[PDB]
Amino acid sequence: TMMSVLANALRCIAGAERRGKRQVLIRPSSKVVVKFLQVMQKHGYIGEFEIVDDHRAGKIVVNLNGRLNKCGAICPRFDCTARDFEKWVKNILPSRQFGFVVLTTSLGIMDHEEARARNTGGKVLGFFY
Amino acid sequence: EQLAAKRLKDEQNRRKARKQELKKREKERERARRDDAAAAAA
Amino acid sequence: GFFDSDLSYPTVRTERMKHKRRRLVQGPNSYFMDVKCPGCKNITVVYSHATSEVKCNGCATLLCRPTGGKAMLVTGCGFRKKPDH
Amino acid sequence: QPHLRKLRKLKRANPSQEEESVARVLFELEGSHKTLRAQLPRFHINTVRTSSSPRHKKTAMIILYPLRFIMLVRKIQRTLTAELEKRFPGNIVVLVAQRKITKRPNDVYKLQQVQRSRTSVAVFENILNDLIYPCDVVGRRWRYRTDGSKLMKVFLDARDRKRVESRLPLLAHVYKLLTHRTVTFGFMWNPKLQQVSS
Amino acid sequence: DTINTKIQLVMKSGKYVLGTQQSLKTLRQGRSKLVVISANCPPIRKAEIEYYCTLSKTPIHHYSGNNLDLGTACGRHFRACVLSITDVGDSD
Amino acid sequence: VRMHGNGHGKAASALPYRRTPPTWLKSSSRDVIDAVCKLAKKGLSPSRIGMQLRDSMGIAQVKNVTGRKILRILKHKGMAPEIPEDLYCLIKRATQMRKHLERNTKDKDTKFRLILVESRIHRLARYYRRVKQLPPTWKYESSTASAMVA
RNA sequence: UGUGGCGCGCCGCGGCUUCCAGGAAUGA
RNA sequence: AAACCAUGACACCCAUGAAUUGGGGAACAUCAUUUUAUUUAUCAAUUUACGUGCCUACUCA
Ligand SMILES: [K+]
Ligand SMILES: [K+]
Ligand SMILES: [Mg+2]
Ligand SMILES: [Mg+2]
Ligand SMILES: [Mg+2]
Ligand code: NA
Repeated sequence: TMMSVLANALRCIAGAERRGKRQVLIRPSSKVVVKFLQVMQKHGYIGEFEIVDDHRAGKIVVNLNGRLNKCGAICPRFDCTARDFEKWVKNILPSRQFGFVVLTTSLGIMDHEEARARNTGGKVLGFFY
Repeated sequence: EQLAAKRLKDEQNRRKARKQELKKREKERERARRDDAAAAAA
Repeated sequence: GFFDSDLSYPTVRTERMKHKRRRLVQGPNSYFMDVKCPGCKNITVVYSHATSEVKCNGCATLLCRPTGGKAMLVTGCGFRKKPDH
Repeated sequence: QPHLRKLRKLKRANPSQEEESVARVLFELEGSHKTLRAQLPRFHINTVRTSSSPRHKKTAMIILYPLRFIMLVRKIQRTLTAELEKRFPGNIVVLVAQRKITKRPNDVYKLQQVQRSRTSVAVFENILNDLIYPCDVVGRRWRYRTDGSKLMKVFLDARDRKRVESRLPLLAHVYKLLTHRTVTFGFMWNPKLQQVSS
Repeated sequence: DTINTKIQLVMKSGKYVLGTQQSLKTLRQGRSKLVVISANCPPIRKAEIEYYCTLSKTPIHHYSGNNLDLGTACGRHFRACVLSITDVGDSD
Repeated sequence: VRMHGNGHGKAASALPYRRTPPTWLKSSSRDVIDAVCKLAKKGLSPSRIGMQLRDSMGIAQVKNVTGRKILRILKHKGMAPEIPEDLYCLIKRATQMRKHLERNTKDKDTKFRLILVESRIHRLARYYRRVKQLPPTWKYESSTASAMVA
């Protein structure tokens, strides 16, 4: 059965961008999925997306602009101390010049660059570049 | 027995109120009837 | 054929052929009918996919036959579909 | 005076002009109308509010009433609003029930005990249903633009277009005034297949 | 079975007696609506019950099972050779 | 996939988005409650009550009018079944299979199916004991279960 | 201005009595 | 056991043309009797079209 909604959604987006599609449909939706997409959109990696209501878990349609190379989830959600950001950047990112690691902290869901500014650790959710 | 006693007491309490304190509102229906019956003017 | 498909606003033809529960928003396939049997001038509401035994209030005779899918009405009866809302 | 029985007990001592005017119309409607003659003697309103904007030249009149009478009002609506509009030219009359909202607690144990009718999401969507009541929502979408802006759109059945389209710009203003949230409206011919009118 | 379902309904909202002696008692008093006889009944005891029912104008249903099956159809752990229904409840 | 098989079946009903009852119903909430209680008196399960209302009296859902579910209505009126309906229907099927196996001792296919049904029963009973719908220390036994069933 | 659409309106009654909490539950 | 698909179970995405086995819908047969729109268009507001053979001098609408 399906055990992770976030992992399912990120696999659908990465698969569609590999095939050069313009839109992708994601089902089911969740609060964590929407927050993850808002971080990607703020940095300019996807574009506009829309949520459709069906009185159950919703559906999401995402528009892709072709700037996203790969996104993925990290399972299980390992803890990350504020001094451990460099270790994760070295392991799962193409370089130290671009790309983001997404964390869930007591201040909310954010990328690793913002978390370093606020000096907070948390649990690693995923990445995109 | 203690559980039964408390249950019986609650039933009496729900019977005292919602039957006596409520349905007392015949006081205001009497006042409303008086207003409609009165004020005949003429 | 120059028009491109939008996933959030499907065309009439594309959405018309889809299985229910495969549409963008799932919904029913059935409806209700206003059936008048021959005699007794009575009007009764019948489900389209009715599998139980349906009889008029007075005549106490069968009004439809259960099948796989849509029920079949007795020969003497006529029906009018009722509005959704 | 007998017409003051249509106001809540606290407002009876020193009523406002708008509340007094509405109360007078309701009492006259009590003994005059045929359908409204029943189910009216059990009804009384809380307060009356008025809103307007430089655009939407018509004026909005909002009437709030206790939540107990929601079943009473539902059967009576589509007629009470028609007669009230006749006696108040230049105004559009809206009936909304007064509801309470429980602030979201922080403990997980406290959250499990919250009554779901007092949730903010549930309350706001019920206020929307109190507006445009004879019609119903056939769809709802949220749009997230490239900038942080977020929009909510509500679709109505296109069969009621002739009877509700004139009041849509004013009803969105009232919804914003009561909930501090913005809503956009659209019409859907064939809601089963999600076809948007144009 | 059709008869098995009706017996369950009577067990829930009706009146009845189980046994030969009590069934004959209700037949004499004329408060019997239906008598169910198992296939296991001894031939001379069955002949007596049928004669009583003809005198009292009471219908008879011949059960297909034996007294072991009839007893379990009433939610019982024992056997019953005959069942007499005195008050059909929300049943038929 | 099915719990105890290899089938991938998708057949099911799809509830509508609009929950308000149609304007032509003209049936009060009290009338619906009365019709539900009458059928339960006749001895019908909650599933069969819903189909009978849907097929003949034009009520699509008993929750959209009266705001209550069918089993909740029966519990309030005190006419709820002693054990859950789905559990009862499984016990009845196992009883019929055992009766057939008494005469036919070479039916290895039926013995296999009996294993699956009894496994389903024990899983169902475990859930109902946890949510306190069955009394604790309630057990299913093949010898006793012949009673208390159709 | 006026035209054209506008929606609402344009076993029945009767006094008394006793009993009665039985509609507030996220969605499927 | 070459107990073999020499390929563990559950779940998601996935391009194309001919076929096939079971069920259902449309059709056949049986009964019954939106605005608009003079000056338009960026991803359409309706591609839903179509007949044959057998058939009471009944496991059959
Ligand atoms: K081996
Ligand atoms: K097959
Ligand atoms: Mg398994
Ligand atoms: Mg389900
Ligand atoms: Mg091997
Ligand atoms: Na092989």
